[PDB]
Parts: sequence; C-alpha cells; structure tokens
Amino acid sequence: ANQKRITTPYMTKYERARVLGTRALQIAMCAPVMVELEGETDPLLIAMKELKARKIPIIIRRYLPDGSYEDWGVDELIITD
Amino acid sequence: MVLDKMHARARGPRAVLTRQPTEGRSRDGGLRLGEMERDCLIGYGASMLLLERLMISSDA
Amino acid sequence: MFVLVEMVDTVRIPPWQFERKLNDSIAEELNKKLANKVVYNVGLCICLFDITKLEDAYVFPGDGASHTKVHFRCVVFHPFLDEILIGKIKGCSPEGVHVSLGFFDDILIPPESLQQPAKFDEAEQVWVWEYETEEGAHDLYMDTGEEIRFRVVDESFVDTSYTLVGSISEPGLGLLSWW
Amino acid sequence: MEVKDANSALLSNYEVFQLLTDLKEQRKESGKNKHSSGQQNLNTITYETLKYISKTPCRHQSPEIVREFLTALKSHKLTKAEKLQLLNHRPVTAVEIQLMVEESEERLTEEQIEALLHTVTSILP
Repeated sequence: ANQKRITTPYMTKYERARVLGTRALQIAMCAPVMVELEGETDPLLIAMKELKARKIPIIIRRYLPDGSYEDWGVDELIITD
Repeated sequence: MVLDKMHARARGPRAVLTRQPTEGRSRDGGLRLGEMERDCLIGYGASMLLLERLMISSDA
Repeated sequence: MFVLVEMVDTVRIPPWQFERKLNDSIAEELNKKLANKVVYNVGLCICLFDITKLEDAYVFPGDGASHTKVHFRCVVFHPFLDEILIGKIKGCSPEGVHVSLGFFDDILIPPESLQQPAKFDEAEQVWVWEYETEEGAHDLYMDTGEEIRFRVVDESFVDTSYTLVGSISEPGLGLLSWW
Repeated sequence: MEVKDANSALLSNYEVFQLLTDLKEQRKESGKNKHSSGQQNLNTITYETLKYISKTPCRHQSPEIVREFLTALKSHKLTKAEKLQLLNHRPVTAVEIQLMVEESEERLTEEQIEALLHTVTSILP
C-alpha cells in the first residue's frame, strides 16, 4: 500500500493526540508497556506517562473516501513540532 | 451567594420513566447542555474528541 | 474427512496480550465462543487445523477491546452418508430409544427402527429384542446399552431439543441385535 | 455467529483420528489458572470423541491404511462414500468387507478388493 506521498513530513495534531489516547487505553488495560515499563512511577495519572513515548511502535492509516489507504508508520515521520 | 449556589452531579443515566437524562433540575443541579452549549461542543475541530463527547453524552 | 468449515465471527482479543504470542492465543480466542449447545449450524465446541489468513485487527474508534474477524476452518461432524459406526443405546423412553454414536449426545430411535417384532416393553421400560428368528420367540432381553452397529443420517440444531436418528434394519444383514 | 463455507475438507480418516487425539492432548495443556475459568469444554468434547473413537476398531494403527483404502478403491470407480464407510469402521477382518459390510464388493468385481482384504488382515485387527 505505497500510496503515501500526499502527507507533509508530519502527522497532523488530531491524529497524534488520538493515537496518544489509544496508547493510553492500551497501557491502561493491562500492559503493552514500553522502553521503560514503569520507570516513571506515579499514582493515577493514566495519560501523562505514555505521553513520554517518543518511539511509539504502532501503525496508523489515513484515507479519503475517493482514495486508497495512505498508510504511515509512526516511526517513519516527524512529530508534533 | 456561593452557598445557595452549591450544585454538582454524580452520574447521569437516561431513564425509562420519562426516558430523559438529568436535564436541568428535578434530577440534580449542575449543567444543562442546551442549544448553544452543544452547538459549541460539536464545534471543536478534533475527531474523536467529538467521538468521546458522543460516547459519554448520556448513555451508549 | 471430517468437515472443515469456513467461519467468520467477531474476535475480542483482550489488551492483556497485544504484544505477546499471537497464533495460539488466536486459536484460544476462536475456541472461546464456539461452544457445544448453540452457536450456529453446524458448530459445537470444536477447533481448527490450518490457517488461511488473519484480517483487520482493529481496536475500536477509541475503546478497549479489538475487532478481529475469522478466516479459518472448523472441524464439524456433519451427518455424512450414513457412515458405519457402533451405536450404544443411550437410554429408554416410550416414544423412542436413545442411542450414542460419537457425533451428538441424543439419538432418537422410533420403535419400528428396532427389530421389527422387538417392541418397547413399557411395563419394564426395556426395549426387549423379540428376536423372532429361527421360528423361536428368542426374547433377547437387553436394556439400555444394546449393541447395535449404527450409522446415522441427520443432525439437528434449532428445536427446543442435538437429536439424531440412525437408520437401522439393514436389508442385507438384518439382525438388528448386531446391526 | 456467521460462517461462509460449510464443507471444506477431504482428508485422511485415521489421520483425522490421531489429530483428534493430538487435539485432546493439547486442550488439557490449558489447565493454567489464568485461562482456567474461561474455556474448558473443549476438553470434554475431545475426551468423549476419543472415547467413541476407542469404541471403534479404528485405533492401534496409522493413516497409511487410509491411503491404502483410497488407492485401492478410487482407482476402481469407487465413490468417496464407500471408502469413507470402510475407513470409519476400519474393518477388523477381510471377509468383513465382503459380507459383514456391504457396498464394497462389485465395483472391484470381487477381484482386486482381495488385495485390500489381505492388507486389512495384515494391519487391521
């Protein structure tokens, strides 16, 4: 699915914030826990821990109803800045 | 004052008697997202922020 | 020979093992809700042997579980062309006599499907074999557990009662006390 | 809930029997406590199917007898149903196939079925 040419070398802020949300649910059910499992060790701040991810090994796939599946690995592009 | 104006709501389900959520009074104090309020709510610009608002509105 | 069945159902992978081993966990998920009594026709507490493909493994819009579907093969015991087995008499009843083969549990057998003179003696709830051969009234008194080489025709899923009926009275052999 | 194709198998019978034994021995491996409360009845079906299989004379032996019963019948216009029957019983004796069991005599014209009879006597109980 190499229809990935019509995105700026940045994911959008909406997609990035929502993927942070779904990673929140991931690390908030039991554990996909990552590079530091609970090195940041704090009480009930579920969201504010996986915000510090900076690697995010997961894939997200962005579309258009009259278009195909423009896919994107989180790794292969620049971040919120 | 701010003591006659103590108001807060624990939960709101949608009932079966009149099949309503906790609107205004007669169920609790708190909020009432009427016309302009949800008009603002839907006017944000984030996709599943709106999805979350939908999924947590009254009941799903 | 036992029939593999293509199946397509919701798969709810819990987030407990999103990064852990997948394939055997997937098989366990498939066996999770394919139980004996009522899932679909034909399906009862059975499994797979080979993979075909694994399709969209969604999570949710934003919720917890997953949205995986099924492309696999399900090892059902379809009622085949009267495959010859051994049918042990499972029980007794005035309406019919229960049998066991290995596919289902309840196997109804009408009276005349017993030996033609052999009737159900409801005075004792015994399907006594009136084995009327050699001109003799040889009542082969055999209660629940009669040895009969059954081969069955049908399977059922929908009614208020997994009930079968294995057709007996083989013309070529007869002797329903053995066949 | 939903299924698409309800008949997608034509395999080795005794091989399916031993694979059901393997399924039986693999389901019991799930006895760990985490996956204990969820699903257990697969053990029940495996055990009951193995019991009825043990009732059958189809045990003690290999799936090579399946390829025997195929290569000796499909080559003489026998349908899959007749060899299917003969597999599901795994005839104890040879003359079983001829008189104790039926629909297994004329499609070979009672000539090359004798070879399968000798195979049955050699391997089958």
